[PDB]
Amino acid sequence: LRHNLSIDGQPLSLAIYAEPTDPKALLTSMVQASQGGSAVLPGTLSLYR
Amino acid sequence: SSAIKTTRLAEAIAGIQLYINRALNRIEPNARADVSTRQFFTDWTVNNR
Repeated sequence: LRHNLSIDGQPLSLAIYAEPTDPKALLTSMVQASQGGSAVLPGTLSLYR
Repeated sequence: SSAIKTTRLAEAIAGIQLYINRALNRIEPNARADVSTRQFFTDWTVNNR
């Protein structure tokens, strides 16, 4: 009587389902980087044409 | 528990019936046995519900 059950202890009020929050999806993206050139070496002038 | 729900008048019915039973069953001391011999208490078999 105190816990509001039946004669055999079965609950008189149906327990709520408590539907979960459920998982979510994941995402990824691209990443870039930048660089410069190398020092220009003075070409040793040959004799050819 | 908090699951049970009732009304003010129903709670008053419960309390008054319990008090009448306490007075009639001679467990509460200094009961007014002179008052307890009226028609209603004689017909308490059909007046308890």
